[PDB]
Amino acid sequence: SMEQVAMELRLTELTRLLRSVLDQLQDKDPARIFAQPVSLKEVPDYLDHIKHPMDFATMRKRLEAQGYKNLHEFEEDFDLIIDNCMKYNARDTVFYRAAVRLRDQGGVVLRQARREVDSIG
Repeated sequence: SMEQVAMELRLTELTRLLRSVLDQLQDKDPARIFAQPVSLKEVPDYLDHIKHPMDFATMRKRLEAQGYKNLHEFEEDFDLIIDNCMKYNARDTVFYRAAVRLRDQGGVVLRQARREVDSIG
């Protein structure tokens, strides 16, 4: 149907906007602390601590299969990145501090992305 096509076009345009949002958020992590999944080889107990692991590469895989239906979904995954890190790692660590900075800086980007996703529908 033409309706299904139009919905697909909206999903594709969301996907384009989210790809740019993701690049901007990832630039707020120049150390690349959140680039890849936490390794179970190097933190074998990780899944006893954190129930839903997340990282930028896993987000990117989901994005390229057009797997985010809305911004809410994508923000949930970004928040998991930050929130997981702040629970697993102590306050006095390079990891925790990197999450705080990503949260603070990413907040700016997400504030306007919410307006762009509303605004362009």
